[PDB]
Amino acid sequence: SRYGPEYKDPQIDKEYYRKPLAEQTEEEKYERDFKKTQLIKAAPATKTSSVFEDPVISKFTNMMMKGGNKVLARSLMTQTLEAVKRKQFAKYHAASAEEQATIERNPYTIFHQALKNCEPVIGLVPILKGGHFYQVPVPLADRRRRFLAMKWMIAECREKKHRRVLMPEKLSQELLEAFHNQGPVIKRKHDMHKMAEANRALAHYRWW
Amino acid sequence: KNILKIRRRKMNHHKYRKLVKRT
Amino acid sequence: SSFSIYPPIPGQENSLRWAGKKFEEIPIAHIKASYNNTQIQVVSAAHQPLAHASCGTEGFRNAKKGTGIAAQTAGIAAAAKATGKGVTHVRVVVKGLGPGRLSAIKGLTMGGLEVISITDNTPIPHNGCRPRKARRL
Amino acid sequence: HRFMEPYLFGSRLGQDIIDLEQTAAHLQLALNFTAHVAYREGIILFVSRHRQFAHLIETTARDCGEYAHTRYFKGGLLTNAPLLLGPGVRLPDLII
Amino acid sequence: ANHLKFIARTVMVQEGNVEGAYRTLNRILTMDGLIEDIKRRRYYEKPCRRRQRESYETCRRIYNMEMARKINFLMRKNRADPWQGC
Amino acid sequence: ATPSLRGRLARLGNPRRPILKPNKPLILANHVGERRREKGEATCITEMSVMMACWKQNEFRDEACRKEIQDFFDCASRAEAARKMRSIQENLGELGSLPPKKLNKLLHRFPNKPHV
RNA sequence: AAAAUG
RNA sequence: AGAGUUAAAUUAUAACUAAGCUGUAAAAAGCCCUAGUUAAAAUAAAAUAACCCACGAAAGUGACUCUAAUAAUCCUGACACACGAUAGCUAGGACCCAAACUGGGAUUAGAUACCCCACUAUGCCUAGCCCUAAACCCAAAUAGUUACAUAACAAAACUAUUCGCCAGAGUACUACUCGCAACUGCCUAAAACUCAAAGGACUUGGCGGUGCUUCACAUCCACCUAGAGGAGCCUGUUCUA
Ligand SMILES: [Mg+2]
Ligand SMILES: [Mg+2]
Ligand SMILES: [Mg+2]
Ligand SMILES: [Mg+2]
Ligand SMILES: [Mg+2]
Ligand SMILES: [Mg+2]
Ligand SMILES: [Mg+2]
Ligand SMILES: [Mg+2]
Ligand SMILES: [Mg+2]
Ligand SMILES: [Mg+2]
Ligand SMILES: [Mg+2]
Ligand SMILES: [Mg+2]
Ligand SMILES: [Mg+2]
Ligand SMILES: [Mg+2]
Ligand SMILES: [Mg+2]
Ligand SMILES: [Mg+2]
Ligand SMILES: [Mg+2]
Ligand SMILES: [Mg+2]
Ligand SMILES: [Mg+2]
Ligand SMILES: [Mg+2]
Ligand SMILES: [Mg+2]
Ligand SMILES: [Mg+2]
Ligand SMILES: [Mg+2]
Ligand SMILES: [Mg+2]
Ligand SMILES: [Mg+2]
Ligand SMILES: [Mg+2]
Ligand SMILES: [Mg+2]
Ligand SMILES: [Mg+2]
Repeated sequence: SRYGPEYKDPQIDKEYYRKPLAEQTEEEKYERDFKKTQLIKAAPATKTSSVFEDPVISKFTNMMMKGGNKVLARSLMTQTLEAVKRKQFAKYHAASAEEQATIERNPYTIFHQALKNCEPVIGLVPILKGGHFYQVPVPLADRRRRFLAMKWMIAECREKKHRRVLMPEKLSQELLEAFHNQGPVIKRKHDMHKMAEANRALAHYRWW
Repeated sequence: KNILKIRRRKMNHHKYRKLVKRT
Repeated sequence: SSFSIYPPIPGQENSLRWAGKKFEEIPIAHIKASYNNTQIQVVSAAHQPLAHASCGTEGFRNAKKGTGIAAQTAGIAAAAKATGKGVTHVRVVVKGLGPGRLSAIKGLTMGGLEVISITDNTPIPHNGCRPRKARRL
Repeated sequence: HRFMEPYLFGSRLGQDIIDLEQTAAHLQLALNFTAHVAYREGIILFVSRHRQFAHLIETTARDCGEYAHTRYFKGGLLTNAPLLLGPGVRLPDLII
Repeated sequence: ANHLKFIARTVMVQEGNVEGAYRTLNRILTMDGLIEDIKRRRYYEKPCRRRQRESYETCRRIYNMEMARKINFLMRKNRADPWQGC
Repeated sequence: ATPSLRGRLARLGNPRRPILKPNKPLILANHVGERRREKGEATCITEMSVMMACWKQNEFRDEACRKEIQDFFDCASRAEAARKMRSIQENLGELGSLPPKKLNKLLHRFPNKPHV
């Protein structure tokens, strides 16, 4: 709240500024952006101009952090990506010439595909009608869908692992499972979809 | 307002009818 | 393109065809849209029932069959059973005012039937039988 | 109005016509009374609430040397004079 | 029953447009008063309530028509005021 | 045309039975009623049905059919856009008459005179 | 839908 | 007031199709001799027209046709005469549908209620009774006036001739009388006793499980995070002592 309503959100993209002359529709916005005497917020410490960082990676690291220990969560991402990489490399080196053209070695792509596979399509909202709560199926927003996909995996890896099992190793298992659509988070998703299909007839209770 | 007197007469008539039915 | 919404009564000499048949030979889809159920029956011009499908027959239940989704599914299945016997055009006849009125009409189009005419045959007694008493006494 | 019956000549196809005989008879006395107050050093104020000619009323009053009120009339203007206008004021001796 | 079928309350579809033909048919019944008649005949209404409904509807209609007449009469004074500042 | 009012209400001079029985006196007020906000309803139940048909037929998998999943999100986007834009568009203008805020000011300029 | 008393 | 007729729906009854139909916020019960479509007598009622305001003394009357027919050369006037909605009684007939009562199923702590289903008296015709309504438009009938003039609200204030009533409230549409095809009834209708009030309209607050618009930004839900209520300890209460 220390930032007033006049303060606007900063822009981190370098390519946005490096080529101003190639377009006029976007040329017409940034000159007014600074000619309107508009103040700009300070850039957050978590977001930088790195080419190796992803907003999805940063969000998933933020969601794992317990308390305020950010370095521990950053580490846990380090070993999670490293373990996914090394397990995929061990699988890479044990196959025949045909499978190396299909097996992916990129942890970022594997993580993004796992999140897309874990992303639900429809959600449920409790609606009170006649003194009882009915689970009405409702379309979810993109941010809600991705938040559910992320939270389901984090919750599953937090509780359904053995005490000797470490978080990066368990997450490396479930990432490869969710990439191929064989993980328990996919089962949770399909459970929500089935419970929405069973109450499809109750969707008329929604008024929006 | 007038419903007070109307209800008083209604109650009197109902009690009279119940008494007639009993006796 | 002079088109009239008035029906092509057999008394006139008009020239309108649908799949080679006259308006008098095109089958009828009787659709009773009640307040708690929607029943669809496809009969021929000779009053022979071809396809029948209702929200109750669609595997629905007590209150779930009164929604428009149940009516649409019943229309889709009735359209499938009608197409199974080789029908192209049908005349919809709507009976009663309910929630599954338009949804079960569009169910035939979704299931693969062309609607050429819609007739509202709703029971309107001119003060005949006395209906039941009003609720919420 | 019900009280304009004696001041009218008749009705010309729905539209009422005011006879000018009594109009002139009243206007003679009206102008005489207005002139006498000005002669005897009296305050004359033109009150008129009509948003078409108000400018003309202030111009006429300024040329006459008298006062005008064509804007929204406040509540206690003439009654609560010792408060709305000033501590001690002089009430207008004639209102047009 | 005794009348010939497919003549009354029938709307012919043009170019396969069913959704708009249904709206036209619904307009037919609403402007002929059949929809309200069905919704009123679903449950029986006593004559005492029928008289009250008729009186309320007639009074509401009279008030609405008079208000609309006054609105249409005063529509002319919607123009921008040219004597602003007077 | 306005319905007749002669011989309708119960008055001393009326010899016949009253016809209309007003809940409130039939005096034309100086302000119109505020416009009613329409009740909302659920959107694309029809497309949700064809979305769930793929899931019931193909054993609940999104890789079988993809268009029935994409048009559902298209409906979500268009329904959100219609919820946001129209909430201001319909409140600004009516396209048939004036807004009530201008109507009350117009009526107050030429009010009714039940008295005098 | 439901739902009493001071 | 009589006589004749029925356009839509509904049903007894047959034929094809289906395994479900009805039912509510949701269910259960009920019916599966069920449901949809095509044909179908009898009974009951009489969409739009009606945004019309007519007829009759009032109650009351608006599907169609025919007959008879709507007093007074027109003041008021009863305890006399004649009518008098629905509800109820008697005898015979009718019964599609609706429904007191009743029996099941819901909800509730209870529900002999509101919600759902079935059915009876009853609503229907003829004859004979009963003579009651918030029978109110709470504004008596006959000829008038817009003069004086707003307790309040409401349908503005009033004249001339009359009839019927009005003497605090509860007791009391009560007891006792008379009369009445009414015998749990109708009309007329007190007293003992209790109180110093009982009443009508209105002003402002407050409230509203009345209704309509704008909202909730840690705030009600939709939703995010970390905790309490589970264990030990510290500490503060209520209890015993
Ligand atoms: Mg008493
Ligand atoms: Mg009652
Ligand atoms: Mg008369
Ligand atoms: Mg009132
Ligand atoms: Mg009001
Ligand atoms: Mg108690
Ligand atoms: Mg007779
Ligand atoms: Mg018939
Ligand atoms: Mg029979
Ligand atoms: Mg059952
Ligand atoms: Mg009729
Ligand atoms: Mg006469
Ligand atoms: Mg007489
Ligand atoms: Mg009687
Ligand atoms: Mg009877
Ligand atoms: Mg019976
Ligand atoms: Mg029944
Ligand atoms: Mg019971
Ligand atoms: Mg009456
Ligand atoms: Mg009286
Ligand atoms: Mg008299
Ligand atoms: Mg006053
Ligand atoms: Mg006394
Ligand atoms: Mg009595
Ligand atoms: Mg008595
Ligand atoms: Mg909170
Ligand atoms: Mg803790
Ligand atoms: Mg504890």
